[PDB]
Amino acid sequence: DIQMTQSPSSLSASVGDRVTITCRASQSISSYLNWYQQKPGKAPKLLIYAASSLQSGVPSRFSGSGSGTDFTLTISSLQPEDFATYYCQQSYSTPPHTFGQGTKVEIKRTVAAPSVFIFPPSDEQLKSGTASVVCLLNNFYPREAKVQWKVDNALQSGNSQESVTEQDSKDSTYSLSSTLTLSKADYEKHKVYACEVTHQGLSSPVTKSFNRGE
Amino acid sequence: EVQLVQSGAEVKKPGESLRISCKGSGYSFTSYWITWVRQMPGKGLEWMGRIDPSDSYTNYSPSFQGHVTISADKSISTAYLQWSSLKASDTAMYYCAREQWLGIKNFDYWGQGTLVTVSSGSASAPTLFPLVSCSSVAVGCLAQDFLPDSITFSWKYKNNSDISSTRGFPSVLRGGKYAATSQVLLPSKDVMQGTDEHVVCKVQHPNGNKEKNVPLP
Ligand SMILES: *[C@@H]1O[C@H](CO[C@@H]2O[C@@H](C)[C@@H](O)[C@@H](O)[C@@H]2O)[C@@H](O[C@@H]2O[C@H](CO)[C@@H](O)[C@H](O)[C@H]2NC(C)=O)[C@H](O)[C@H]1NC(C)=O
Repeated sequence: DIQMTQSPSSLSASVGDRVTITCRASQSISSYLNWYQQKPGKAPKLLIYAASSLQSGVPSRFSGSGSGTDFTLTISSLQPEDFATYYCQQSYSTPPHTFGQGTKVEIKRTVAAPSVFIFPPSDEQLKSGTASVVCLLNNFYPREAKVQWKVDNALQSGNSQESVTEQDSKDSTYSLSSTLTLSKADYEKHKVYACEVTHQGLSSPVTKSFNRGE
Repeated sequence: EVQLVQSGAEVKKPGESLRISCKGSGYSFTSYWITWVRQMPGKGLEWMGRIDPSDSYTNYSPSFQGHVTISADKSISTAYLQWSSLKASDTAMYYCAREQWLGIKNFDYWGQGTLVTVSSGSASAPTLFPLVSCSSVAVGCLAQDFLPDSITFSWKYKNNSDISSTRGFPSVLRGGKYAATSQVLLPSKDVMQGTDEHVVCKVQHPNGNKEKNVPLP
């Protein structure tokens, strides 16, 4: 019944920069506000309680202010390990306790080209009847990359999947894994397999390939 | 050393019943409330309910009242979250958290989470395959055909020591099953000047842990 609103929705800032997040209440909630941090794939973590009190064990660069309807979280000097999603929460109108929608924070760094590796299907996997080809990109920035499969120079489509890692907590880079799946039949019909990568840090598309024999 | 530890991942079919657990340690379980929070896949946090383990007085959210039930067992210092007929909408992550009631309330300690997956599928353990390249060499491991998506990787040398150059990629869904990969980087020198010709990939999963040797070219 109390609506909590956060701003901005997402943001990207450099190490050492100041990050400012605002949380607004639909009606006075005195100092009944808390701030949480949720790094991806892990449980939230209390940072500030009672609007401006630093939970023990939280870096001193975190701080909060406000009362009534306006509150503000501040990271005085952003650090590489602070990439996360930040939530505010209200503890005045019980029930129900209400959260904000969240604010995603990313670390900005310098462009970095990816290292590329390709892997053929294992003979063990092939006797079972399916062939999976894999293509890995390591330590690149920004996140935007485009992987591209070719079998005998014929472009593939709708037969591959991929996933991307979180930002590394020291160097702020990303990595990516992509998998081309074919039937054992189709795999031994063609010979040359390749993944072609496109990224800002590459002045020209990079290709990695192997031949079915060797 | 405050600590809340929850039950493992689950796979249930629409209409079944389920009970999750959340056990506390390192503090008097009966001096703090226990709250449950839900996070739909890819969305934010939603407050579900409370229980005071001292007297078991519960307070639910209007959204969830009726469809879910909260209980506790202070003798074993544990709290529970229960469904009677599970629905597809209930597929999400569920967190328990210790709550303070003295003055301004706050959730000061959280559990690791329980993944609840509601589908027509049936659980299965992963199947492992090695990944070998056809001044540092890369070697990997591929897991396939497992459900739920609750998997962990680890590597070991031939001398059962630990390899710390691990790399973790999210899973992907395909025909009701998940697949994932992992890679490691090894110094080019150390391998040539060496008598080890393999390394060991390990995965942990609710329905079965499994190992697989990986050749070194
Ligand atoms: C256990 O083995 C590791 C790794 O050595 C592996 O086995 C070799 C034969 C070869 O296959 C290497 O490529 C592998 O890395 C040992 O760790 C390394 O040991 C070498 C010894 O020459 C040393 O120069 C490196 O710096 C070590 N690297 C690391 C990351 O530790 C490890 O010492 C062995 N453990 C025991 C208990 O003997």
